[PDB]
Amino acid sequence: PCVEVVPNITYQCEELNFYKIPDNLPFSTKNLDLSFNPLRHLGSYSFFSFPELQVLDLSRCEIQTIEDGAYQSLSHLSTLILTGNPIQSLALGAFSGLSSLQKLVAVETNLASLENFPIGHLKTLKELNVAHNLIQSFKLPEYFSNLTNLEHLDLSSNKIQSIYCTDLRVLHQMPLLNLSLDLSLNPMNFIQPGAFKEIRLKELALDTNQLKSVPDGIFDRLTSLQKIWLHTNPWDCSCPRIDYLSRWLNKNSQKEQGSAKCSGSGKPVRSIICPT
Ligand SMILES: *[C@@H]1O[C@H](CO)[C@@H](O[C@@H]2O[C@H](CO)[C@@H](O[C@@H]3O[C@H](CO)[C@@H](O)[C@H](O)[C@@H]3O)[C@H](O)[C@H]2NC(C)=O)[C@H](O)[C@H]1NC(C)=O
Ligand SMILES: *[C@@H]1O[C@H](CO)[C@@H](O)[C@H](O)[C@H]1NC(C)=O
Repeated sequence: PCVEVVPNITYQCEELNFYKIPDNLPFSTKNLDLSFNPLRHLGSYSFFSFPELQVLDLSRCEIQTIEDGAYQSLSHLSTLILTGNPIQSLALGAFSGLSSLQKLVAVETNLASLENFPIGHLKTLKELNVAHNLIQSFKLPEYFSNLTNLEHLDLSSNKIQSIYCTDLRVLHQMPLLNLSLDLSLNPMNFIQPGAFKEIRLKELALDTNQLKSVPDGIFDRLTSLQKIWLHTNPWDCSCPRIDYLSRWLNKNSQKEQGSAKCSGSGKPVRSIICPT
């Protein structure tokens, strides 16, 4: 049926027209690629014959629902990819048993909020990619206080329009060493003052949004910052509004990735010098 890539270790089962998890596979399998298969639903213990799973790819499997305890057995799974599944229902315990999950990829899974996302138990989670979804709020649920290992959070291409100070409230009780935050390609046109106060970010992606200006000293408390994207935004370079950001981008050209340009001229924000 599938295609053995690594004996008793890795197999390729995509494009085979499967509706159920294959059984004619070594119970030692570590990596399984079940992508592009009409699984439709995932009941409890859907992966029982795979106690040795570390990587599971379920991308585009027409999955509509994941019941409670779907991966209950997979206790050694570190990477789970669910990209492209039209999830119309996610059980409270859908991710029960995943006590070693480090990477959860849920791009394009009709995710509308992070509140009803049963991941508050995956304390080992390091990377959460929920890009290309319907998330409208950047309000990080309280359960994010237990994900003390998260270093990558990709919320790009969603429906976030603002960034309030309360949004990152949770990130003050952990801590979180090197957290790379992507919020690019969002209908974002507003950021609230000090929204990143007492916050420690290594990378910040805010490019290709709807930003015309940002609060003064918005990036004051941020010495852990190594990279930042702000390019492709309708920056208003009228002074003294663009004063703070022009000075900052110029005095931090190394960090900045790409180039934030003025709207109506194309001039780099870092080049603008506001008169006192
Ligand atoms: C892939 O997994 C298979 C099992 O599904 C491995 O083959 C099996 O290897 C064991 C050895 O650990 C064999 O069991 C017994 O081994 C002793 C050696 O002391 C021997 O005296 C017995 O006669 C018996 O062979 C078992 O028969 C064998 N089964 C198969 C599939 O033929 C295999 O080693 C794994 N692939 C690798 C990493 O080589
Ligand atoms: C935090 O996450 C842990 C994971 O073991 C869970 O038991 C707990 O309910 C969550 N909230 C609390 C009480 O800290």
